[PDB]
Amino acid sequence: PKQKTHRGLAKRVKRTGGGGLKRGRAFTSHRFHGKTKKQRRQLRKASMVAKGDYKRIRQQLARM
Amino acid sequence: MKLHELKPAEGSRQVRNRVGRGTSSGNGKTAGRGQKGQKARSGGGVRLGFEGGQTPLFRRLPKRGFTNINRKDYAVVNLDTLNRFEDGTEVTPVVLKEAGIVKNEKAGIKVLADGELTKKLTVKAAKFSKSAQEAIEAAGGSIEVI
Amino acid sequence: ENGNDFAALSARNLPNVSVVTSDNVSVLDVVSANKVLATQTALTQIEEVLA
RNA sequence: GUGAAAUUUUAGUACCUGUGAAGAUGCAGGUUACCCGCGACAGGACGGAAAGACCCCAUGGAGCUUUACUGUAGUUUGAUA
RNA sequence: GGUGUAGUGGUAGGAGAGCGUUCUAAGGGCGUUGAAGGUCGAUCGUGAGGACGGCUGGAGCGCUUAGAAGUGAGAAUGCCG
RNA sequence: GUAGCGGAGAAAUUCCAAACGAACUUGGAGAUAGCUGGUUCUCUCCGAAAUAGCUUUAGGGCUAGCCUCGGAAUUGAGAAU
RNA sequence: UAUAGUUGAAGGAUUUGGAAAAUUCCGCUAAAGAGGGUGAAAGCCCCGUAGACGAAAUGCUGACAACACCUAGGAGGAUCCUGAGUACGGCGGAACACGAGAAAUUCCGUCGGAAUCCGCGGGGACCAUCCCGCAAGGCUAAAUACUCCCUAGUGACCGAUAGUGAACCAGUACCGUGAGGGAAAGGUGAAAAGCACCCCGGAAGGGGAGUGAAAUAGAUCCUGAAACCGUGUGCCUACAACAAGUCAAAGCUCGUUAAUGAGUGAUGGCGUGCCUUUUGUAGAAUGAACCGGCGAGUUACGAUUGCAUGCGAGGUUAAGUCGAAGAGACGGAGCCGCAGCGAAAGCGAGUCUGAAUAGGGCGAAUGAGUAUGUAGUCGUAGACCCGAAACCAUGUGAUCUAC
Repeated sequence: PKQKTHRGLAKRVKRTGGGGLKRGRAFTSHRFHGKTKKQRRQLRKASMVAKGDYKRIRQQLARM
Repeated sequence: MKLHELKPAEGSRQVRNRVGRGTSSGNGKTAGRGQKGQKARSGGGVRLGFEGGQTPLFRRLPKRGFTNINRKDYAVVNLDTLNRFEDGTEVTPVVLKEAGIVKNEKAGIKVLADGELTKKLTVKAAKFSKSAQEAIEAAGGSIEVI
Repeated sequence: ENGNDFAALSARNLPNVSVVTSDNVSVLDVVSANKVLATQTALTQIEEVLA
């Protein structure tokens, strides 16, 4: 049959123009009294997926 | 070519690897699998993306956004592609098709200015960026959103 | 060529001979034979379909 | 006269003191010993028979208990036909 | 092709290049003046392996090039004899 | 006559066709087993690990570290004094 | 048209054999050189094949006839009709890819319960407006699924431990109260010509003589491997502690694919099997009595990388139609690539964040793809093979034992 994509990954990630994967950040929904303003200012910028994670993740997102 | 002297091209066919056929081949006795463990069993292995029991990377990250149901995507053609027409032609979505430049015009054509025109066209399309229309009109033609 | 049926009947059954019409030549028919004996009409008909 | 069995890597299958997966017929150094059998005894072959029943594990089972969780047959109480 | 210099222990495992079995196609062959199979020999190659000769045997079988695989056995307290 | 989510028991977890903490037969069924056993031809080149971190994790796994094959790249980035 | 049938071309000698279809000469035939048989391998010997011909009877399928049924316009808009315990709503369940969810639509149980063309339902809670339909009555060919069976065939499918469990009198013998479980076992020769007669012996069996190309092809019958059991001989062996060989070597006995020959060997040096699992094994850790046969990374569909070929800012068709189960043309729905950024509205070689033209993120700046073949890895499927204790759902047992 066909391969099924991981529907939980696809709701969380997107594919950039040179093949990468933009991602959101953690520690960004919850107790902000436990973290500094500089931390929460700098946890507002997106990032990318690392090479260890991508090697193990590649096949689940092949089609979207 | 005669049917008793066939020859494929070099590098085009390779043979095959058969495991479990003696020691000297390199892959007898456990056939490349190492010693014991879950990965040495028939049907052994863990599912894709599994990580032991640590919280998997998809599950620490938050979800994001929504899909719009009235989304419009267009079928860009820039400015070099309008150089393969004669000086004065009235380029249009049916003359773009039937040259194969555009097949599958999603929600209509949109012209983009990247980067250089020298013709006398009169372009008919659904959308124009500010610089596409501009450079089209410098070279000496006209636009009409339709 | 075509409904040249007397010729195809006469040429059957000879153990060195194969018979094909001009709308039904394959790659394997031409490679296996040593020669081709084609009529003038059939030659133009082949030139019409290979174009 | 008739006629099995469990067992079995191949065997021309000694003793002492050592060595060694730390208790050797088979390895070292010695000592003893012509070749082939019969009737008897059980010290060794970690002798044979039974992939330890003792102990721990498998995110194994199964039977049992209850003020462990989540359900339910049965019994009861109200509304409505 | 010559000549120099350097190298060539190996378990898990990666990479290369080959030997042999059965069947398909095309080509060129052998066979009751004896095919396959079996048995013996003091033969050849760096290895898997290849020939030639005797005896047995009685009807089928090699070689070249390409293709396809139920394609190689010493072990599972394996299964049948 | 009483039948397996069952029967029968002067009560022993006792009996229900030489086996009963839940009979026998067929099917789901090639149940599942992070465990144990086995896995069949040849030569040439290279050649590990037995560690860190996280883990209902500790004889399993994942990412890094350590092996092998193919490419790219400015160098004079590597080593030993 | 199905179910019996008819007719159907063309060869002799020679060599080797028991026997030719083989060999060598010289001929003929083909709308027939597909296949099977015959004392070995046949276009021309036999049965057939290509082509031509045929049905008393019964059954099927067409066509055209009869017979049976069914089917008309224009206008009016006074009034009447158009499927009721129904649509629908509350409560409880289920079906829709949709797990109560913001839950439209379709069903079942229970209770409540419309309107009538100035009407009624739907467009995914709900309302208004616009648009598309007219429930609560019935039937209907084809295009799609399957093969116990009959005819005609096909296979880079098996060839007697294979292929059906079963090539043979097989669901048999055998096992169980029963439901149920379930095998082993093919081959003389061209032709039985299958050994008349004699001799030893109760017979079995054997030796002659005969058959036959061959009997060491004699019915336990083609070939006839190994384990295992014997008989005969060249060389060694009764003072010797041996994982059984290997290297050195006198004597004896032979004489080969002819070369730095072959068998045996007193005596001397050295030397703790094979496999598995282990930090580590001769292991007193694990497996194997021996010999033979069988017995384990495969395929389908997807995803990715390397190699190879054709086209190249492009590449390529799917289902389907004609065609020999084929090649070999039609078919452009569709798929990938050619532009990105942003949650989105959107903007575009740029865009998002931002008051910012600042800075920063991701992109551009000549920067190659696509179809197919082949090999390496992965996913879904039993997915390299063998191995539980158990769980569930139909059925069969009180001829033993308990009451």
